Amino acid sequence: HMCDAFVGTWKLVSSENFDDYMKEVGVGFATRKVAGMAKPNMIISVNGDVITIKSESTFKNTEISFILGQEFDEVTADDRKVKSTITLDGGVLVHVQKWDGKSTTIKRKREDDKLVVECVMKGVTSTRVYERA
Ligand SMILES: O=C(O)Cc1ccc2c(c1)CCCCCC2
Repeated sequence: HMCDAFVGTWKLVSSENFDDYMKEVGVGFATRKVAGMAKPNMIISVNGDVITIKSESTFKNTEISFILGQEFDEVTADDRKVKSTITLDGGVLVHVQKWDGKSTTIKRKREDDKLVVECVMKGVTSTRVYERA
């Protein structure tokens, strides 16, 4: 009953500061423009200890499956090859990506009827709000 309140299909409804987050990560101009337009669906499911998070997008589709606390390889939608670890911290899913000596953290939390996604790179934060689809 790990992650029950996250499971489902979610649609992006608002975004703030995402272009600046992407810049800070190192995403190039054209990818930022096309990625920033997308209104993805995020599909979260659990089977035993394995959590799957899919992003269904007009930009890129992505899918990751993982066990909490257990590092995995991820190719991000902007084509970074990263080493990722996702944990639960006080009911928040904390996703850390490491690559080329850099690190970024994406937090997913349930707040009211929303799934709030906070993306942090150094001093830059972006907040993205998803609603049930
Ligand atoms: O899933 C989200 O809403 C947030 C989120 C965080 C990071 C990234 C994406 C999306 C995909 C687009 C490319 C930018 C870098 C990777």
